[PDB]
Amino acid sequence: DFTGCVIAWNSNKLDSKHSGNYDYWYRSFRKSKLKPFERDISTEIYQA
Amino acid sequence: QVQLQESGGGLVQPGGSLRLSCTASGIALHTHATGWFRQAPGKEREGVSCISSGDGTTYYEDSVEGRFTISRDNAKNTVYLQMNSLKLEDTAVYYCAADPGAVCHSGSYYYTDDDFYYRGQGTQVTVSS
Amino acid sequence: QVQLQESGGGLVQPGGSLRLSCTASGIALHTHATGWFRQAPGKEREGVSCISSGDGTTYYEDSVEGRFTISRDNAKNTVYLQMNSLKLEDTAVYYCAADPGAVCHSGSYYYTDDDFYYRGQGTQVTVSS
Amino acid sequence: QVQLQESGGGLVQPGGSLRLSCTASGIALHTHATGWFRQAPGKEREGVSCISSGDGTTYYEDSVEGRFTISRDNAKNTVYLQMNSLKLEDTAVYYCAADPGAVCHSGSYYYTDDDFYYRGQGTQVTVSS
Repeated sequence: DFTGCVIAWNSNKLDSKHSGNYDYWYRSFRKSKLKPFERDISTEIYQA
Repeated sequence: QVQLQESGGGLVQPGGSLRLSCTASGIALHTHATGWFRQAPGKEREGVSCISSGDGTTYYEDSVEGRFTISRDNAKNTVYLQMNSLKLEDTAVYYCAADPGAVCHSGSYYYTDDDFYYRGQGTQVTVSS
Repeated sequence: QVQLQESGGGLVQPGGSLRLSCTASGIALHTHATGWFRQAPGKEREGVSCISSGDGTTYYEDSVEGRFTISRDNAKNTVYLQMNSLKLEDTAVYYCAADPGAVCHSGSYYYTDDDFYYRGQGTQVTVSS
Repeated sequence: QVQLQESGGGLVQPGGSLRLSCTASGIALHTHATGWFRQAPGKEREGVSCISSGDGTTYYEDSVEGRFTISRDNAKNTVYLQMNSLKLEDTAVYYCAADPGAVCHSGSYYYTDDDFYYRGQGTQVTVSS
């Protein structure tokens, strides 16, 4: 039901270096799908 | 935290076979593109193969094409190499390494020199006993 | 109509630091990509750096990483190349040149040789006085 | 079904040279592995040399070192043994035999005695003054 705008632009020049910028972490394991407009921060081990 | 240990190696003979295995103690496979590197003594480290993060996209080098192969299994969380038709000048210290995301042949960017973030201890492989 | 002026250079010791300018007389920058080229005495001309039309894109040549930094500003209408930690073979005549559109590593095409359309006069720079 | 025919021999003197040829009619060389075996009177049969299926990988015995060269030609389907610097104790009868697969030196197996599938009649090589 989203009323708003999405703005995106390429940033290869402040967020990337030769050894690799590793300050951006993208979580790929979670127990269940998130509610709308919700975050989880806690660092606990995910066993498959 | 994330260590990449190797199992295999030893003394073999030309025309023989041997198996390499790299089990990731840290982050899993099928999410990081892993690769393999070798070091001839007195010579610089050059990679031999990769497998991508997604599916089974496979690359080799020119001098090792057809003879050697790569495969992985996600349940054991390891990558496997089958050495076939071993010859004299392959005597090298073999390393396994990894990097997040598909990095081997990614656009106009092949797996040139050493760009992976993780490193392994390495095992020795010798031939012609 | 379009003329590129180069100002700077001089007689300095090795390991010094300089500052060189590239002023466009006609068409403006930040809509047209520009770069730097030099010509050693007795050697065919070859580029140094190349910056795109938009944003802050920056490339160098294989022997000049970590020594030169390149920047631009629209208010003063001038392109600045900063020279740091110079040595013996850097003595050449440096030319600045510009092209429409992002030609600096566009697809599978770098800024190889001299394909640029606009040209400038240049300034001789020497070292080891 | 498949026969092997040998050619060469004669009356060689110490210091001379000779060349034996073994021609296969039915089976294919460079996919088969052939070898040479010799038998002296009053003794037991012992191999001379072998070459495997893959490429021209040569193998040799302890008393055969440096004097006897083995080569395979796939055009005439005939393997050649070149005898250089023959000594007086080298008088024997020579047999060529073929065995499919890369049979010689496959792990913990040398080409000891005779278990080869295909045989021949043999040619007598005598050496004396």
